[PDB]
Amino acid sequence: EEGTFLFTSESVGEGHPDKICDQISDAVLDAHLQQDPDAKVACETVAKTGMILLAGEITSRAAVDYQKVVREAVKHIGYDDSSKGFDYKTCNVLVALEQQSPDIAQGVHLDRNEEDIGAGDQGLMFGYATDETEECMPLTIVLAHKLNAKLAELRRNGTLPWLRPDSKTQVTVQYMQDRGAVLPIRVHTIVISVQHDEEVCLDEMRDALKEKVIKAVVPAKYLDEDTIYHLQPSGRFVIGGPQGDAGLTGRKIIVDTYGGWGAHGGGAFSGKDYTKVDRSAAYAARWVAKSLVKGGLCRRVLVQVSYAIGVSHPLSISIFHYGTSQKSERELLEIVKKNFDLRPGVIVRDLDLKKPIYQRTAAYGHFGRDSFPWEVPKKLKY
Amino acid sequence: EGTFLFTSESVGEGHPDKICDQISDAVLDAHLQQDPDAKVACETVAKTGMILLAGEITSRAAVDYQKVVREAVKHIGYDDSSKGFDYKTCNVLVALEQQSPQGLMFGYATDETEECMPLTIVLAHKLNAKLAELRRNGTLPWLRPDSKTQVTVQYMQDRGAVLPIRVHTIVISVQHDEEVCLDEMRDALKEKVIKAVVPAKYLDEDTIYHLQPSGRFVIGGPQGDAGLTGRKIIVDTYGGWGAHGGGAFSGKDYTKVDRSAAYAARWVAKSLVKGGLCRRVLVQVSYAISHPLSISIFHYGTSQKSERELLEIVKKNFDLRPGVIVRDLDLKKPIYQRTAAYGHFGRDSFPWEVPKKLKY
Amino acid sequence: LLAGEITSRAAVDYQKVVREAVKHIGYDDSSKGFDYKTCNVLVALEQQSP
Amino acid sequence: VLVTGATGLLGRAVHKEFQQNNWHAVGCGFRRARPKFEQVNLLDSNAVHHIIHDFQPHVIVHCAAERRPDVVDASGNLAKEAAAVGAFLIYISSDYVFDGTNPPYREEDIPAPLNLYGKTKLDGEKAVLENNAVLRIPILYGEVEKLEESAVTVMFDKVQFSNKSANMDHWQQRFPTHVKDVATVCRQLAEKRMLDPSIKGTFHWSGNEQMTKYEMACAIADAFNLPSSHLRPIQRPRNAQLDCSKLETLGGQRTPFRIGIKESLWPFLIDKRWRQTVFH
Ligand SMILES: C[S@@+](CC[C@H](N)C(=O)[O-])C[C@H]1O[C@@H](n2cnc3c(N)ncnc32)[C@H](O)[C@@H]1O
Ligand SMILES: [Mg+2]
Repeated sequence: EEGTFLFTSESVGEGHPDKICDQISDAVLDAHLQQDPDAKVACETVAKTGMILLAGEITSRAAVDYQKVVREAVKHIGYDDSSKGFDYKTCNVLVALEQQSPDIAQGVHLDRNEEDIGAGDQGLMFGYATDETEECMPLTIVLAHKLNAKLAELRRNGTLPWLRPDSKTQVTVQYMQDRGAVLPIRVHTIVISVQHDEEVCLDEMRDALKEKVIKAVVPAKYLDEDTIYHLQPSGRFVIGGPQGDAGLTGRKIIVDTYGGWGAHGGGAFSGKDYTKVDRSAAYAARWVAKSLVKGGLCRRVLVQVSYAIGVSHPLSISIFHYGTSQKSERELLEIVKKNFDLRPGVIVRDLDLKKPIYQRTAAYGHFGRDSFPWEVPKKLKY
Repeated sequence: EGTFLFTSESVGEGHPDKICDQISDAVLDAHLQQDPDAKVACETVAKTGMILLAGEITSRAAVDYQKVVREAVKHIGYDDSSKGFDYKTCNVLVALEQQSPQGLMFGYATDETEECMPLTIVLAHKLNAKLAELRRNGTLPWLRPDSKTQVTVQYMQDRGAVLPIRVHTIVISVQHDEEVCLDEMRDALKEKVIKAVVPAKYLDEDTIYHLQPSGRFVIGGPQGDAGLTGRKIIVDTYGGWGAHGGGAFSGKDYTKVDRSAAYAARWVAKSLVKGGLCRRVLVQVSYAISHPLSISIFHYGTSQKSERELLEIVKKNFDLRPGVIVRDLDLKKPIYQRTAAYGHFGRDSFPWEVPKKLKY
Repeated sequence: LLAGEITSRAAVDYQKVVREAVKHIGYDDSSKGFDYKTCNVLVALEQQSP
Repeated sequence: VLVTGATGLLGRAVHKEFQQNNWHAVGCGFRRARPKFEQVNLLDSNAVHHIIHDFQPHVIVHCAAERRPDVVDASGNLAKEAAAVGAFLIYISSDYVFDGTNPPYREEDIPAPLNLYGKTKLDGEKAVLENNAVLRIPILYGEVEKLEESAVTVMFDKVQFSNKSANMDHWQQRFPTHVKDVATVCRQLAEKRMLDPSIKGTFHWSGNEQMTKYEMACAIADAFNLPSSHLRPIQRPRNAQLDCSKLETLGGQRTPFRIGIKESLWPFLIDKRWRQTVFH
């Protein structure tokens, strides 16, 4: 056939244990930032039957009640009863937090000007952008997130009071290549599984999912009669979240970014402050990618940067425009060098990365969302 | 020129996340060796003096978790408190839930190395391996188990393929004792590690070296940084090249398609390149709720044959039904622990790394 | 949490023992402060078998 | 604001041009119309009927789609129901109606073509005109998704590959016209006719640049700073230039070829095409 290909991206709800951890981790980051903007935070989180474990390293002038913060986040997610498989009131919270290593502190940020502070680690990071949507994100991942977002919104609204927080959405789309750009044709398949109470019949849920969830989120243009709908496949899902499962911070890095598109350098966002370039440089790289697409230099773009620990400047910068620009890939690179300064000391100011609103990023993706600073394209001078 | 740079990283066996991956797969092994059909989702978490095992297990095996954990940590090299960690004295906590009795996946291959892997990650991997080797040698006795490497290669675009030209930048951070000085360490990493791993042709006087760039790496391992299973998925795979759907390998059994189909997808990708059918390729596999529903092959214009032609070639040489995959790759056998460090791809020892001769 | 040194031949399901004991005692819901169904069960028993 | 052949080079140009400048535009086409355009087959009578009788269109534009030979249709259906609602049809047509001998052929000149594509355009004009515009146009180029969408753009490969030489036709004089220039012309014949009737009868548009296949090839090469030395000059009209009088007499748009073809063909540069993969 034509240059057609399928592509799938998935998202999860706040109730998924990997994302519970991501959220908690960022809740502790927000708690610390509120009192100490320069709090060094690398907080991993572990969820299991009846348990939240905090582990990692934090150096902060802030004083934080980990119990309150952990338990309050589990409340905001909606696990408040044994019937749901988890209860913030009565779960086990364990804390294994130590100081950030001096050897890192000296080598990264001690006795140094803000602009000169070294990357908090070595690493590689990618930014991606695509004109297939207004948000400059893959349709597959945008729909995936929004679906979960609709579910929890409707859960909290009381319009669907039989919903529980754990949910997983998959979204497959039939794509056409277009001179390096990609074009979504139709939603091939939507899979939705979501946790629910014992009372509801299967057919009411599948009816609610389709009419009250999917049609509110997915444009009719993309849906048609051959669009496959697996709603609540294999029934069950009465219990969910941590109960009989195990989850961690940093195990949804693909869901958190580009749903399989672009590239990824391995690094996880949640629980980390700006000196950890896994997050700060990755947000920066997205800011670059989007700026180039919104600025009309290309239709699709992937950006790579890498860093060494204790070193301010990027070790490497790489631009691939997928042959969707009249300008050469080296021309774009040159434009990027004179409009952007990607040292973590400068990015923190440009993107304002000491604000305690990281918990907002811990679900429904870190990119393509309104009011995130990295989502606001910089005007380029060339 | 029309050249460009690309970076990939690797980590050593003593890196906390990779510790967690190795234990997770040592656990898996210990179960399979007793029970071929053991189901396993084993998460490992590591932090100062603690190994926590967590997850779901359905097996007929009774495993001495304490011997498994301590043996792995011994092997890795954490045998004294002066190194931040000791298998003899550490705390092993178990929260596993034993009982007794859909998805994209990507393969990638490139002819730019003999191992059919991007040169970037290949060199990064090998750099960490020379460190472990020289540590165990006692050639560099001041070495310790935790380390990280990073290689930036300067490439040329060549008709869809990528042509390595030189090594632009190398980073090595490795945990060390308190005796050795900085200059000696740096002199050793360049001369004994880098020059023994990187082919001479790729090293020139303009090659930048960030060696012990932190200045001090005495505190390390779980003490330096919390470790978790499944947090090095790009190091496990293609180092920013190709693509990735999102699933961790370590701690899962073969019935998890995230692992077994990912190994198959590589096997196919590496077969096509080594069959001379393409200079470089990315293989996609949509499995559906049976055979994989959709398969795309991106040969990057590096194949004289069409994508449909390469597909057919794939169909008559490969059974990609999970059941058949485990037979073909012998996935019931308990040696996953050797995968959990130095990347799952690019090493001849693995069934998925032995190219199937293609008849078409 | 279970801690201590055991030397024995038995293969005990510490899941069932801990959960069934807590059930018998009568802790079966979050409203009561504790629930055998949902509680964390941590095992750091150091066991051998001669 | 209904556009047919909206998936074609021309139709995508039309729909774009209306929608950006104060119209609620809705295009259609047979092959692969969704997601951007409500799908409709022309030869399906009830399908055509539904959308017109359901949309309430101010104006309609029937675009004759696809090119390349360079070697069927009942469009009357459209005019019946185009005029049924308060709106007028603009049947796009080709200079392949005149013989190509007495240029510039007038609006009111008499047509005399030959074989496939010749008179077969007139039958559509008969069917449109009887039962109540006919806007003729020359060979078209524009921003194509595939080189074969225009008889101008197909040549680009031959222009790039010096390693093997090719021969270009210097026989036939033509006026390569940017579909985008036609897109505006079409917006202008609608923006006014609703106010100033009774604008109908056969009409003529064309760009002002006279070229042959060979000259177009060399125009393209010199636009991209490429070698053209490998190009070789060597039942169709010799020169059927379209006397663009009526609509020019009123008061159109013209994009210089060397800029418009450069804007259109840069994504098919060898080097760019190599880079156009889904993954890096
Ligand atoms: C930079 S560290 C720590 C991450 C985070 N910044 C924190 O404070 O926990 C992440 C990895 O880098 C390596 N590392 C740890 N301490 C280091 C040091 N002092 N110098 C260089 N590299 C180090 C270890 O392999 C570790 O797993
Ligand atoms: Mg996670």
